[PDB]
Amino acid sequence: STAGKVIKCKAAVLWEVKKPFSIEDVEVAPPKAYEVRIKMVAVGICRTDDHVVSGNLVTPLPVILGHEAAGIVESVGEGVTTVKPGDKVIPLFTPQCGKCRVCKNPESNYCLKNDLGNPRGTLQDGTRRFTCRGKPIHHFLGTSTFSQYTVVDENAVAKIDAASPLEKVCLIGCGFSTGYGSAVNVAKVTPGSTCAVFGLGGVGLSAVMGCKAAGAARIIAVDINKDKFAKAKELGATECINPQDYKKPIQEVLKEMTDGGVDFSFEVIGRLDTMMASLLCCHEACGTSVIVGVPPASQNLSINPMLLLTGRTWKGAVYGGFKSKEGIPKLVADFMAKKFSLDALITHVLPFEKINEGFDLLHSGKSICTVLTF
Amino acid sequence: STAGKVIKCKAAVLWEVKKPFSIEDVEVAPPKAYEVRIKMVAVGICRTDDHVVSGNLVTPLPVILGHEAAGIVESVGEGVTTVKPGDKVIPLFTPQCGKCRVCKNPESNYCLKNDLGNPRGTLQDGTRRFTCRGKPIHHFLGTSTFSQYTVVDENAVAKIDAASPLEKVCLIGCGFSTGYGSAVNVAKVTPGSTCAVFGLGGVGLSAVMGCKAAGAARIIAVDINKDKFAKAKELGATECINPQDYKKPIQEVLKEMTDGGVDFSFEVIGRLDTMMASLLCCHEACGTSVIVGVPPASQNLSINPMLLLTGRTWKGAVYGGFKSKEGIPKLVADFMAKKFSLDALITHVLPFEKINEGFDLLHSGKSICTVLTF
Ligand SMILES: [N]C(=O)C1=[C][N+]([C]2O[C]([C]OP(=O)([O-])OP([O])(=O)O[C][C]3O[C](N4[C]=NC5=C4N=[C]N=C5[N])[C]([O])[C]3[O])[C]([O])[C]2[O])=[C][C]=C1N1=[C]C(I)=[C][N]1
Ligand SMILES: NC(=O)c1ccc[n+]([C@@H]2O[C@H](COP(=O)([O-])OP(=O)(O)OC[C@H]3O[C@@H](n4cnc5c(N)ncnc54)[C@H](O)[C@@H]3O)[C@@H](O)[C@H]2O)c1
Ligand SMILES: [Cl-]
Ligand SMILES: [Zn+2]
Ligand SMILES: [Zn+2]
Ligand SMILES: [Zn+2]
Ligand SMILES: [Zn+2]
Repeated sequence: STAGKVIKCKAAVLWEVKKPFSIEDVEVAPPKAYEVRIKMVAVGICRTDDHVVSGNLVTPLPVILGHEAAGIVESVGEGVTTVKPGDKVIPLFTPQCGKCRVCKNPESNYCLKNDLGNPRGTLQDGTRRFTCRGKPIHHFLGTSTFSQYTVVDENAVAKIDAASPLEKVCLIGCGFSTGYGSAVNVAKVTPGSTCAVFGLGGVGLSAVMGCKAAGAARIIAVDINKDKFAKAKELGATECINPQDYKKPIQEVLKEMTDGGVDFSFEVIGRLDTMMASLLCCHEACGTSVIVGVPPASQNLSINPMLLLTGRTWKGAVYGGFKSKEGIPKLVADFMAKKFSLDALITHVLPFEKINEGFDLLHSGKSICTVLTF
Repeated sequence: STAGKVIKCKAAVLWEVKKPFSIEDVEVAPPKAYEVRIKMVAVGICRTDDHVVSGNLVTPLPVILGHEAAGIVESVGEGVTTVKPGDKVIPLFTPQCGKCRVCKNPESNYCLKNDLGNPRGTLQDGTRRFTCRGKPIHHFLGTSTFSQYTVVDENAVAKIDAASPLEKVCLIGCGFSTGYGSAVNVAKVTPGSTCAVFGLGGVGLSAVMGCKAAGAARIIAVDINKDKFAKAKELGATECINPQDYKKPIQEVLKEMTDGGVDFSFEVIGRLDTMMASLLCCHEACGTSVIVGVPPASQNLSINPMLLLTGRTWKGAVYGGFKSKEGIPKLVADFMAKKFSLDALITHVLPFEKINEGFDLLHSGKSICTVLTF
């Protein structure tokens, strides 16, 4: 079959920034001890993959991007015990090693084995498993899912329900868990509260769902693209506003609309201005502002400390606060039990080969979550 | 009786910024409905009072400062149901109107009837009560305690135990509650956690106490004034560090000795550089940084939101997060229950008239909490 042997498959390689994805033939090496080789079934296009392409997120190039996915274990390396071939799995962009200070803390999830802080672009052992034209290709967030087959560390993969529809549940790999957890875990939206969500893509809309689920009484959705309004309202938004319709700065508008400011603001775009407006629109005395969007590299915000002194809370989080390996499978169970649906988010489905077309949809703002099938 | 009549007394008025306080004769008009005229018995010198003197905190001048205090109800206005003459009381720089959005929210205390956000220098009805040489003198934070008599709104005054040593219990009026509550109420320091406290003035030392009461395992006290360490140690600090002894940045020094960073850091000074170090020294994935120090006017920080995205929580609070009308007396009760001691804080006791000498000791750093008696 393929276990123990090198696999030669297709992968979308980014050789340089601001350049189209090149579909190459790569050699995927067999998994070492404590690694799992996965056969991809469905991958979602997260903006963070785009952040690398536009040059806003730095990470070693050439590289195989992708981190929102679902697939089947092709083989496991010696030592692997949490999963076996044929198992349906979801690769996790933030591992859960279970040994570190962070992992052993019940309230934090940014595991110390991540590759976000200082991007080595390798697996946890400091080595790569891809080769294209003889040249070694870097991994992204230790998942590199834009490939027919990838190898990830064991603590970076979760075994999910065998009955899970992979083309739906892959969104739980990032988009959904990130947005839903931001509301539910990170901010911890109280019942009867008012929330404002800035940005309405797959992640932001999921944040709307999580606010709805938290029992928020009012959910104001903000986006400059009005086409997103139908979905937003459908998912729980009590009202949607377009900053371009006003002469006043977005935060004053919200302050006036909510008797002084929302209780929870969510920045789910990744811009300095929306991050500021987001902190500004929540009530000075009892507002919590949560940053979900990923900021452009080495950009700084100028903030007057007095904004926080009155009683505001500013915080950010990766993966919606979910301890990865432990939390994702549970969200899949919730999906199976029909606790929430992912159908409104998936607007486009294309074959992996059309990956570039997928990104064009994101750029045009015509798509929410686009899924690539292998 | 003096009730109904205008009281003529001595008060430390400030006419110009950065000039000595003038002990003059002012006229304290009688309390209007819902107001209380209090006879000051002991006022403490809080660093914020100094901020107005130095120009760091802007407020209308002329003004009678002072807010950390205790006294006896001289007389009450019409409709006053919470206090009666003779009742030992404590004025609150932040009131608890009890009927506003912030007051109805259990997790917040910045009552909308405060005079910090936008200083008017008046009592809640928009008018002044003091006069000096034919001119009206402004109030400060609605309290104005550097006067033998003062008039405060009912919701900005709390009655305490009719046996409380007002010469000590006055620290609960600001300094102690602010620091203590910041650890207990705002950070919500967890048992076995590791904390860092930048600034060992009366408020920092109080935070140390609160960090120990919460059951922190390590309390690293940071200060350039070496003479504070003995007190810090005495109050619970596991170790004291002086930034000047190092050739390396204090934040780095602190991360290196706490395996990545502390769990809860507190900035209890009011400088931007210290507020930055304080944010930087708490673990990037599970650290909560709390701002206690009132920063200088108009100055603001430059931060990379990536500092928050990984898991950090940044918040600030006034009055240690305590809802003034309810928390202050409760605190006194605990003091009355001998649960804590303010003796280690009060380092100098001066007669009201020696007020300028008080601020001199504060500027020299050879004092923690100086009390002025009447
Ligand atoms: N934290 C975490 O974890 C995360 C994050 N993230 C981020 O977030 C963001 C967003 O996402 P998305 O959803 O995917 O995207 P999109 O689709 O693109 O959306 C966007 C939106 O928004 C809007 N806008 C823009 N601009 C504007 C707006 N609104 C308003 N205003 C303005 N100006 C548009 O229209 C649309 O709708 C980003 O940043 C991302 O990145 C994600 C995820 C998660 N992670 C982490 C990771 I290292 C990976 N991932
Ligand atoms: N948030 C509030 O409710 C609230 C309440 C009371 C006071 N405050 C503010 O908290 C701050 C301090 O209060 P305080 O009464 O304890 O003041 P304080 O001046 O007596 O204490 C300042 C301490 O900081 C130390 N310090 C100064 N620069 C330092 C540095 N660069 N590095 C390390 N240590 C340094 C000084 O040696 C001193 O020990 C002030 O801004 C005060 O206005 C805020
Ligand atoms: Cl007047
Ligand atoms: Zn993502
Ligand atoms: Zn870990
Ligand atoms: Zn109020
Ligand atoms: Zn004070």
